Amino acid sequence: GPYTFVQQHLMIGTDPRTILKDLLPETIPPPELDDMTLWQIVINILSEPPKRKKRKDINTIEDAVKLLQECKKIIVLTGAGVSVSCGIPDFRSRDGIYARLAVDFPDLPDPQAMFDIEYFRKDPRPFFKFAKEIYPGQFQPSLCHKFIALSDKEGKLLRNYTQNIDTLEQVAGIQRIIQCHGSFATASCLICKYKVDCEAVRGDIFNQVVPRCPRCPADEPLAIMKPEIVFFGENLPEQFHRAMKYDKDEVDLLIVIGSSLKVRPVALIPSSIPHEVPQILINREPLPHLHFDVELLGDCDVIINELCHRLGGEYAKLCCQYLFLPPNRYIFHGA
Amino acid sequence: GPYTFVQQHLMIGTDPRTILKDLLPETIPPPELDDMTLWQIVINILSEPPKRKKRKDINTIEDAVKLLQECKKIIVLTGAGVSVSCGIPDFRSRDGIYARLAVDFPDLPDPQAMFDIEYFRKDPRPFFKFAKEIYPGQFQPSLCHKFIALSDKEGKLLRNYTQNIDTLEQVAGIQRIIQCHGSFATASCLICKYKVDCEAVRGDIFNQVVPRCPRCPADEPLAIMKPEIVFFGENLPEQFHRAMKYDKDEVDLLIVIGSSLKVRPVALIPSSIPHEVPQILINREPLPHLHFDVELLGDCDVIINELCHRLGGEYAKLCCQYLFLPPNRYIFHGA
Ligand SMILES: C[C@H]1CN(C)c2ccc(-c3cccc(C(F)(F)F)c3)nc2N1C(=O)Nc1cccc(-c2cnco2)c1
Ligand SMILES: C[C@H]1CN(C)c2ccc(-c3cccc(C(F)(F)F)c3)nc2N1C(=O)Nc1cccc(-c2cnco2)c1
Ligand SMILES: CS(=O)(=O)NCCC1CCN(c2ncnc3cc(C(N)=O)sc23)CC1
Ligand SMILES: CS(=O)(=O)NCCC1CCN(c2ncnc3cc(C(N)=O)sc23)CC1
Ligand SMILES: [Zn+2]
Ligand SMILES: [Zn+2]
Repeated sequence: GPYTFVQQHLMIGTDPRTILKDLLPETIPPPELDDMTLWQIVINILSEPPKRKKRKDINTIEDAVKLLQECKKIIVLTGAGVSVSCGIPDFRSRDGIYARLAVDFPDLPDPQAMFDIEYFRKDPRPFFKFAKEIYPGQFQPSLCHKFIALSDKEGKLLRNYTQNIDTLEQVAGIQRIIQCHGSFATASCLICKYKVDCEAVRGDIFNQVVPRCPRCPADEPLAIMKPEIVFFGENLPEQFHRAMKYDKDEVDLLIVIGSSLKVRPVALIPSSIPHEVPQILINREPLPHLHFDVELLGDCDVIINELCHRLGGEYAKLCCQYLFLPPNRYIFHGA
Repeated sequence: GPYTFVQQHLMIGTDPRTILKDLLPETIPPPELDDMTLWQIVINILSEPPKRKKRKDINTIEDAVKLLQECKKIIVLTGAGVSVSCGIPDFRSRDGIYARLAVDFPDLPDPQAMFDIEYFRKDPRPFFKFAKEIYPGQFQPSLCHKFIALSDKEGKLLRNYTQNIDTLEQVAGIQRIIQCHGSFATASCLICKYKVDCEAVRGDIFNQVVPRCPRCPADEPLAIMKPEIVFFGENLPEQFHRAMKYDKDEVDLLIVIGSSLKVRPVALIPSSIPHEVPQILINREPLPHLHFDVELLGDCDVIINELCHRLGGEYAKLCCQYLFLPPNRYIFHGA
């Protein structure tokens, strides 16, 4: 029911054009279109039946833990949601950086400029102020991170595709990781591409000083050490495609945790795997554009805590009240 | 999707017990039940498939005006919604009388006491203060009223079952009317049941003086002229049943305008007629417990205005921009 989604955004006063930024990436709709028209376009896209239909023999949280404890070769997709409890708000939320743009980053014109290679070459001052906010060694991994880490110890994790750049998966000790939009783990020079570790550059950044390449000529200004995050203008990591090529025909369980799935390439994964592969959702809010077999709604940690409790054994040792909506929705604390 | 309904009420902090007042009338759930349990009961009831399923060959507003201009023998159900534009808020809304109870009616214990025969016999002072607020000859009928009036002139109206007591249907000139919860049209004495017209008692009420029976002994206190509104403790008008007995097998089109359909006996009508009879909804908000073939959402007058415009002819002379949600929902101004 895309009604709820549209009505919700109609009273809030959302620009439908920015919604279409997600629904139609790599397409700029003409500026002559009025907002009443843009909204009907939005609706027309969401109301289209999804590629991958829901498996009807899979519905309950009981079904979910069964699949969890039985399945090897699991794929987990994680977004900004798994880190909010750690102290990092979604960039797109009200206490996030995009909404804080005029407050703390008046130099930046767009939210896009924060991760635009063309702006960064012009002026990297605002990126490194932000980098100090979410720098490794300031936040502890959430229960979700540790959960994923445990599944990897247990040999169940085919891959964790994460959208996060906070490198918490690193800290949590998750091995089989794929960071789609890169991470703060390393930093390369724009010029000579000399690579280095994050814990090194930490000091330079924590003291508001821009890291430059120790090997380049100091005359060079573009000699800057940039954390290997995928900026606008830059290509995706080629390992994503190499990983996804194999994974799609070996995955037997897909778990989406704490992601809106608004942003490619991760957003494409649920409809790029075999339709008989069970898909489970763990999120604060349901998704309008995709159908999942089991939908667990609320605080991601709260939900993982329940499953960990249910799975018992090793998973229970991680532990620090729902409503059932037939046939496959659950409401936990959170919305 | 009863999810939207439940989540909406969970953040607002609604007592699920008062929801169950509607979902389970004539059943008082035991007081030992905690609210988490009461909510799952609510969900369990709403998630039950409705008696009358939706006709799939009927979906659009084009389908709606076709049915409207083709059908004779039409049944229209109207609730508090058709009168809000006239100046009478829903009793259950924030500017309504139930929420104004502590402000303007501190004598009243319950909202129920306002229309409880046992309280009225104790103390009719608060009922007549309220009666002066919504008394006939203070509000003009809405576009919806006039619309229904026109359908009745045209011979299309089998019946208008209204929940309203404001008697605006009277003012609008609607003939084939059934006032399920009674109306201010007449007033009878509790004792001798001597009947009288409203425009008479107007003066007594407008001057905060209680009307008493001119024929009873003045010694009698219960000699009071009460507007023949159906109070708690009293039976429904027997004409409702007499009307519904015939109507259910002669109705070919059912229109619900401006009603939540929370309250019996009108709430029962959509599931008490043949399932092949097309049902159309005109309301500010969709209904969780019932399925309609076409759902027109927004300000009731705004919607009727569109249909009147479309129907042309006589209906257009009543006239004083939507979004389509496939396959059968429309969003107008209002929510
Ligand atoms: C409201 C209808 C008819 N109207 C309202 C339109 C008027 C204009 C456009 C339109 C024109 C130029 C460019 C675009 C653009 F796609 F947004 F770039 C849209 N699209 C639509 N409409 C669309 O449905 N457009 C549209 C555009 C792109 C994708 C889809 C679509 C709908 N379901 C799957 O894909 C639909
Ligand atoms: C949560 C389940 C099991 N639990 C949670 C319950 C625990 C207690 C009750 C219950 C006990 C006594 C009285 C009532 C009362 F019906 F509310 F009065 C409910 N009902 C339910 N439950 C119900 O589903 N109760 C219930 C009560 C009345 C109607 C329905 C129903 C569900 N679908 C159509 O009707 C369901
Ligand atoms: C979109 S791109 O390919 O050009 N790369 C540009 C940068 C992206 C980084 C990932 N994105 C996020 N967006 C919103 N919230 C969050 C919270 C995060 C966290 N705790 O790590 S990352 C994140 C998007 C931008
Ligand atoms: C429920 S009953 O059988 O015992 N009869 C008691 C009184 C009912 C009268 C009808 N009800 C309403 N409820 C909420 N809003 C409104 C707005 C109205 C209007 N403009 O006339 S009537 C109304 C309910 C109570
Ligand atoms: Zn260099
Ligand atoms: Zn009398």
